Amino acid sequence: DDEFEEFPAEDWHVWEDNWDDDNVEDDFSNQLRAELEKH
Amino acid sequence: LDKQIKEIKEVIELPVKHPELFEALGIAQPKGVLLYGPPGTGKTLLARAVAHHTDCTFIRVSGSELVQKFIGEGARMVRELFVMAREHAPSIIFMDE
Amino acid sequence: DVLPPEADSSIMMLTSDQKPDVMYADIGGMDIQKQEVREAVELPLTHFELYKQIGIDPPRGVLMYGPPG
Amino acid sequence: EGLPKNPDLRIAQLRFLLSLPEHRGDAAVRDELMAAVRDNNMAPYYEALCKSLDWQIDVDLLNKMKKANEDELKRLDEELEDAEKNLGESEIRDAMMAKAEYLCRIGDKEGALTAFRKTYDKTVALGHRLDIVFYLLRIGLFYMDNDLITRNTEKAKSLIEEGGDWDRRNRLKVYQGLYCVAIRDFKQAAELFLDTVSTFTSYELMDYKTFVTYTVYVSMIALERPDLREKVIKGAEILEVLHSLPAVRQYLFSLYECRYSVFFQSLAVVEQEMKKDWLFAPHYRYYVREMRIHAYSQLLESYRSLTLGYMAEAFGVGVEFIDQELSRFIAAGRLHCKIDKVNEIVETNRPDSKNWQYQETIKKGDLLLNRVQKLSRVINM
Amino acid sequence: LRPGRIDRKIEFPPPNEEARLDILKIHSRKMNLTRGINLRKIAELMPGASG
Ligand SMILES: Nc1ncnc2c1ncn2[C@@H]1O[C@H](COP(=O)(O)OP(=O)(O)O)[C@@H](O)[C@H]1O
Repeated sequence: DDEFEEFPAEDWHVWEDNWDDDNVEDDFSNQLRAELEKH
Repeated sequence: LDKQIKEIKEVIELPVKHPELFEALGIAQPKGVLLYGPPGTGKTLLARAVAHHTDCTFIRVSGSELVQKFIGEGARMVRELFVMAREHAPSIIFMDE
Repeated sequence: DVLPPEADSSIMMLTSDQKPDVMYADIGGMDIQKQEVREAVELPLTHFELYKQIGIDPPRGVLMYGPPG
Repeated sequence: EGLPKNPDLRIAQLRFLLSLPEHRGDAAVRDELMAAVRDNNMAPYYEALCKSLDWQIDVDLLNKMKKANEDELKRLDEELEDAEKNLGESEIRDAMMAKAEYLCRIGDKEGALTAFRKTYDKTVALGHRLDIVFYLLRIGLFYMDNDLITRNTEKAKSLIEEGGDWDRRNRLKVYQGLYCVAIRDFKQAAELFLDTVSTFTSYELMDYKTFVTYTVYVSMIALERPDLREKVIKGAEILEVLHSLPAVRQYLFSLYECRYSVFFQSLAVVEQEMKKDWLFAPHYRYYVREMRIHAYSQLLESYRSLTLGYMAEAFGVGVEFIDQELSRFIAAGRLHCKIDKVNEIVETNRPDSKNWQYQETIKKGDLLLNRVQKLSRVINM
Repeated sequence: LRPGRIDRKIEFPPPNEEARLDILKIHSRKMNLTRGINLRKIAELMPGASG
């Protein structure tokens, strides 16, 4: 029905959607390599 | 048995689906097929398969008196199956020895 | 009304008393026939899951034909 | 032997590789993909791929492939019309199925789908219907069309139910396990893979080595210790293929028998190859996180307390790193312990499964209640 | 047998080795076959047999 033009608009996975894959972190390979190197 | 599938296909499929190739050739449509072979070599199998694919009604005749009331109650003649065959035409009447 | 599906003239055997006294030990021999009857009637009644899992279709009817006695 | 590799999934693998940022420019991958393209005359797919990846269209090669495809389509339409006029229903079906097959072999998704729908309409054989359904399922795997995958999976299950083809049932098990891995359903992926491990024949999708690799991975991340012992650690076929495989066997057995820090080098290498793989790529982070959590839980289960120093020594990692990782997982709630930091020591606890079941019930009921409420608003107004 | 009635007479001889292999494949499609079964070997072992 209404286009809701009152407000402007800005130009523009079937599995469980969890907020844990979002973490910013180097690959576990890189992390483990760094830990072993400093070990 | 692929060559046999091909032959049965010709003689059963083509007359009922394309009854114009035979008319153009000038030959009467084939109406009789006989399958040589030892027991359990695929005769009934191929007859049923060709009937199923051609959509013909496959009527198995065996002479059993258990189905004589279905054919016709007063069945003193075996040609009384032809009323059923005509009603459900196109039909393929299969006998096995 | 619709009656429970137990109305019938042929009643089951009262296994308490009507069960026969014969045994596979009392039979003796005919191990081929015994095994065939087993695989046809007895195994599929407790292993139909195994039948379906290995791809067999259990039969109903065995006809036990043969001479008299 | 397996069903034909008409929608070759290796092509999808190579496209995914070239989509990755560390391989967007891989000479070998590009050359092999172009070899496949020029060998199968993938003209529409080549055009779409050049557009998507920003490549320069080799106009000469594209024109020659397009002429070849047009000639083939014209010839095969002529064959179809000849079958219509002279030959019978079986010949008609064979010709138009060949047209669908070539529309796949040139990577024309929509035309191939329409041709397959027409062929399925005009086909009478249950086995041939299953062949068409498997063609559609492979197209769905190639293009990650989830709706197509689910619809054709239901269709294949229905078709198999009658006829009872166990070969086709196992092939569908393999396909559905691949889909489950793609959508991150590792429990069902492992269940299907373990069912079909001894009867795998679908080489159209992937080799037996890769199949056993995927099976071992999903089994590790899904199965508990007893089931893993009974199925993976003792299955004769799995053990033989793992004897062939030098690395994944070590990974699995290190996890099983508690050789730690070797489990972590194994997890790092498997994570790298998981990231490379198109099927496991948008789940490699999740898989690594879950495997690390599983290892920590396995180490902590059999001890009331365990010093962070001992944890770090077992896992080869530093104390600070293992502390931060363990604290992160505990906050997430996937480990049943707490850590005392003033004097580093990890003390485990045993929360009853009723709490976990209540939390899961609340979560799933909230999802379903939100869906129900959305439906209610959609209908009422 | 009069040459005017049986418009065609087809012959289904006992299956060849290849025909027996095809029949075995078709009829084994419907069971759990452990990976890598030599259906060709089975067909060779059973000569002079019908479908
Ligand atoms: N050529 C064949 N291909 C596949 N199966 C066959 C073939 N020939 C026979 N069979 C199998 O043998 C069984 C009996 O065959 P049947 O149709 O009775 O042959 P016939 O009519 O010659 O006795 C069927 O269940 C069928 O599956």
